[PDB]
Amino acid sequence: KYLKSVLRELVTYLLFLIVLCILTYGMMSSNVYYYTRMMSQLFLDTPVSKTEKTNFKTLSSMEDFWKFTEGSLLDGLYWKMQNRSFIFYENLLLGVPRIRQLRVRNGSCSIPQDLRDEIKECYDVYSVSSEDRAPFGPRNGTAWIYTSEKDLNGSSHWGIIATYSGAGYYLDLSRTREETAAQVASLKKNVWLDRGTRATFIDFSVYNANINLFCVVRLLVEFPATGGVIPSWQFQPLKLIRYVTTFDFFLAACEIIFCFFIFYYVVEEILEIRIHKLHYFRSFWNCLDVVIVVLSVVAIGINIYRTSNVEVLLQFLEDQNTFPNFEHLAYWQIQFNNIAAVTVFFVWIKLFKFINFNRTMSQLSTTMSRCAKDLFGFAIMFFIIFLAYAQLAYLVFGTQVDDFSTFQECIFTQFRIILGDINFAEIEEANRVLGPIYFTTFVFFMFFILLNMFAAIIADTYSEVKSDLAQQ
Amino acid sequence: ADVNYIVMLTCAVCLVTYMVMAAILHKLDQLDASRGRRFKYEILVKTGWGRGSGTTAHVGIMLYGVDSRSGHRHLDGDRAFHRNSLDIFRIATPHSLGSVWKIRVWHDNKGLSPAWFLQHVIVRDLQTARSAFFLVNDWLSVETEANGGLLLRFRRLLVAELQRGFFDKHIWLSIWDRPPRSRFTRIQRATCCVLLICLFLGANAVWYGAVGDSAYSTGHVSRLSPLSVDTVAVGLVSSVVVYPVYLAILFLFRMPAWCASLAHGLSLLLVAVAVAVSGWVGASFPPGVSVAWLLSSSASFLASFLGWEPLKVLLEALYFSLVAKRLHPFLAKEEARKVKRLHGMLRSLLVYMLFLLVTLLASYGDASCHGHAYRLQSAIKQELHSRAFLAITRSEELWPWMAHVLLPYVHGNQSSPELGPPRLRQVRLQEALYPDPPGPRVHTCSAAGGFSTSDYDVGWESPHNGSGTWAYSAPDLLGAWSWGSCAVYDSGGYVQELGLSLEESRDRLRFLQLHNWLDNRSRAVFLELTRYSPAVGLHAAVTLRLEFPAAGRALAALSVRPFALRRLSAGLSLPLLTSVCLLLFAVHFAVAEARTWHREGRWRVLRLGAWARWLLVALTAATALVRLAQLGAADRQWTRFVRGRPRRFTSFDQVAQLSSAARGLAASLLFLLLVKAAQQLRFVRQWSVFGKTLCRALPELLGVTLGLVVLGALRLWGALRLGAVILRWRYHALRGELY
Repeated sequence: KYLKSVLRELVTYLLFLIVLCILTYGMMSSNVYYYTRMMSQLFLDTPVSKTEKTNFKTLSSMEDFWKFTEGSLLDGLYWKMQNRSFIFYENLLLGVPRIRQLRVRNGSCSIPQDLRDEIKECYDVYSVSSEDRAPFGPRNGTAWIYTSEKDLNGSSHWGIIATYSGAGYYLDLSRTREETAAQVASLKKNVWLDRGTRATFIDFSVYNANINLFCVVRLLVEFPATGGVIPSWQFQPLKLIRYVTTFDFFLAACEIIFCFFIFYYVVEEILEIRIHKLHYFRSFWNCLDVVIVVLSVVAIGINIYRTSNVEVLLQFLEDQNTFPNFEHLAYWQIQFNNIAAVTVFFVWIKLFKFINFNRTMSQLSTTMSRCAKDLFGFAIMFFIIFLAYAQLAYLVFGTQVDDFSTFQECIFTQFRIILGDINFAEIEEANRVLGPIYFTTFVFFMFFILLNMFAAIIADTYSEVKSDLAQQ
Repeated sequence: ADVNYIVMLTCAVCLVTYMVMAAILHKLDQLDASRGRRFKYEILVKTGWGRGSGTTAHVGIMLYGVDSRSGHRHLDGDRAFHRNSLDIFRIATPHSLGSVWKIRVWHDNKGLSPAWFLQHVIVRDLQTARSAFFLVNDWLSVETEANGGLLLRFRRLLVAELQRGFFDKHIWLSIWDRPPRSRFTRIQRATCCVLLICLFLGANAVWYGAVGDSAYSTGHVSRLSPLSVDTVAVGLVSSVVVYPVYLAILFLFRMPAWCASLAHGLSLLLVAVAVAVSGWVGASFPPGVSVAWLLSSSASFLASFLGWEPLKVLLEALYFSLVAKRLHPFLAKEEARKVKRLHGMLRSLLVYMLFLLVTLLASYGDASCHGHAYRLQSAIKQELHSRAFLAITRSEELWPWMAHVLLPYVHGNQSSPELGPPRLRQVRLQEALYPDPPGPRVHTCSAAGGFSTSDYDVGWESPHNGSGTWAYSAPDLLGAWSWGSCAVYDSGGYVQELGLSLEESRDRLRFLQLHNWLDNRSRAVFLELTRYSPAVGLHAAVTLRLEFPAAGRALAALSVRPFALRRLSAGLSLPLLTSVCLLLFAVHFAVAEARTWHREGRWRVLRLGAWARWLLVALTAATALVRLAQLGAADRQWTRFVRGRPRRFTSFDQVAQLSSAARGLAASLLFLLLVKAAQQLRFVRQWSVFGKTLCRALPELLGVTLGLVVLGALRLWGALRLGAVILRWRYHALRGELY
């Protein structure tokens, strides 16, 4: 007695962790992080033309932007053969890219009485109540047609500086360079866009015949009404053609087994709820089981959503002159990362359950109950000081440093300073005074006080637990 | 200005062992002095032999016999052998004879003459029966003595004096056996011994090399092997000529007001001078003589231990006997245990010091060419343009490379003396592969086919009447085994001699290059050559490997291994001498551990002491054997090369491999010895806490580190602090218990 409940459960948890690890072994490649980093880094390398070299970050003025627009802005995907356009014979001319842009309308407010004749194009921030469908220009073709997003097989935007709705217009490329170049030249002859655009998203789907896996690239551009534009780009390894060999069948069988195990665990918990202590939360240890159940439910829901998207996506590839619609199953890499995290959590739970066999090598590492929260009081007071330093650095610097250009990466710069990567080659001449002061007062208060107190907070806990164990 | 490390290491080891020995002997002497303030039997002591002998006399008892020594009793008590009184003889006899004649007693009339008849205090059998149970019945008188079985004869006086002085006058093995009531203090025994050792070293150092002009006894014939007229003679004469300055200080130690206090300072001054002169003359010893010096010193020490001290003790006994005709020559168990433990550690210290000296000689004995090898290899790689040779990645620039930077190097007016024409090799594997899909290479190596065991002709296979002109050149026994990235290659492969002359080299290169012999499959090529240098007496094995994993892209690498070619047949070189006594030490350790295995029985597993003593044996055996293998391989390769010098290559790479393996093993052994020396530091009372706190802290620490690494190579432990937390608690608790 008093040993089956600590052995059978540990063995079952270890077996579940092993099964999850086996399933995740053939799920994603080991270079997924490096591939994602390379894709994110090389998303802003568009040249201007043979005359000027105004890149994306070097084309903001008149002639620089004009040179950037006129050139290889749309010739990146289409390349001349040694029709078809394959850069490395891996992504042939099978489909066309898509572009979505959302705009708003001006004149939705009243100008001040003093500036009635001075302020006319006074437009507030774009919103759902500021949607317009007024087309401008001469109606000559079908490129100026009004349509919604629900009936066009689309979705929302979810931008950075502006999360606009699904309204706007869409543009599609061609399957050859000969027509695409002519269309681009014709469009560039006159104006092509207005200043009222809120969010812009370019989505590209590539077959990538070298390795059977769908590839999706998303580039976001959002312009707010307070000034400034936040650009971003990312890639996602969408899973829609994963059925290749018996590995797909093995993965499906593993998913079915995991679903059956989750159902059995839920049934056991239900049978041990209504006939046992229910509606109880004063344990501080069962929260781990609740989180495990929630993670299993989330994984099951992700698998169900992926299956539904795959079933919906089976209606594509009807013709040989269209593009693959992958704007509905772009949550594959995130789902795989979540599955890996869930497997790691299951392994951790199994190890925690099975570590009770250790006489004294694991009893000192079980101090969560003694330290129930007992530590967020340090995390909050550390993050407040971190944000204060980040704000100070982003204000005093940020114009002649080339590093502290925006907050999200100022956080990363301070983190790298903590880790040991210090530059100190641009701070000193950016500001001779208050520059070194920042660095010294940061290193002194980080490496001598806070990081030195976070050791004591767990030292005293260990001493207290050891005292209790000795006295017991 | 060249420095010889042999004498420096020897003197340093001698001084260190003297310091540690003196440190132990001071505490042992303090314990003895505290004591100096069972073999026998504690039988009934109801002795009333003192009747009508009114005097407060003293009784002297001497437990004679083999390995026997006992002090005299005393009269302590209210009576204390008072007027017409008796006494009970029951004292702590530290040493007494076994079942043999152990009887020697004397009565000193400390006052009036005792008129009685004391027969014996019969101790028949209580602890070990040191003697028999009988009586003497000798009437007491003034200065009355009686001895014998269980006066003035000159027949047994000499044997008694020899017995009591055979291990006290013999200075070497007398530090263990100082008898009480001796003013020699047992601590200047160590000073005298180290003085003798340092004088031996100084005399034998100044004799060799520094002084000779008489008959050229030292010179061209530096045969360090013992010829009985070159080595032992120097040792014997050195042993003889040091006694005139040894016996004086030995006499002044014994017997007189305060000169002995500064005698220590004088001894240290002369020892310092003797070390300094040896160190100053050490610069001018060629390597062949530094070993003869050590052998002569070892012989000289053995002379003063096996025949120079016995005649000393005999002559001193004869002097003391013939002339002056003199006649007079609970806590207790724990103290004996402490003395035994001190003796054991003292006798282990000498063995440990000798082993440390041996391994230092084996490792750092030739540690003067270490810098030269580094400079040589740096010079070789920079000249061949190593960064340029590694930069090439296609199979066509190799030819202009080795046509403008290699040929001028190997072939030139002087051009860095070569000692052997270079070679070119190849492997093709006869299971030709196909180009891989584009993109990054398959960095796991593929297309593992058979092996080349066929002969081909110019171009490729076209035999007409004879066999293939390009034979496989079947691999030797030694081989090389470069352990390449794709696969571990062997020495077999088709070979070309690359000509003999500069224009011949170019002609052969062009003519053989227009045939495309290594362009299609070409698993590997290899390119190796030798670079002997006479200035520092070092060789260099240089090889250039170039791998073709995928038909198109080629992987390249190089390595330069410098070494010192020393043949086994050269005589009795220092590595040969130091690699055979290491075998003796390994055998000693193995037999000492086997003598404990069966002594304790079985279940000697799960004990670190039972396993740490086998790793040491294995390491010493490996170090001893690898050096012998290297010497044999070097001699074989050298004789093979000299046999066919103008046309052979002989591939000296195996010697370079062995010379690095041996040097690695010799460094690991010294590292282990240094760790053991660090462990031996716990004997200080206030410094014993650290090691034992670490001992109690390691188990759980390793356990929890394993627990964390299983949970995850991110820095969590040493990131900020956790280990200090456990160490502080354990150290505080243990130091609290200690105080």
